[PDB]
Amino acid sequence: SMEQVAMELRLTELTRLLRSVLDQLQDKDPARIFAQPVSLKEVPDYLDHIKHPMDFATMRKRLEAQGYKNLHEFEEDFDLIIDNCMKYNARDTVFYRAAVRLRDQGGVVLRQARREVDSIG
Repeated sequence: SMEQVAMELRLTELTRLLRSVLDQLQDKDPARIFAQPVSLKEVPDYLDHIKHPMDFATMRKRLEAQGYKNLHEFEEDFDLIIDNCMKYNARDTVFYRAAVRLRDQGGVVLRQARREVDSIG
């Protein structure tokens, strides 16, 4: 049906925008602390602490399968990355401090993207 095609065109456009948003967000992580999942090999207890791990590559996998239906969903995953890090790691660490900076820098990008998604539909 043509209604379905048009829904699909709207999903695809959302995806193109969310990719741009992701690249922007990832540029606020020049160190690549958040680029890949935490290794269970190198932090074996991680899943006793963090119930829903998240990272940029995993977000990128989901994105290219158009698995984000809206910006809320993508914002949830982004917030997991930050929030997982600020729980697992202590306040005086390079990891925690990179989360804070990503949150603050990310908040700007996400402030405008919320307008571009409303405004463009």
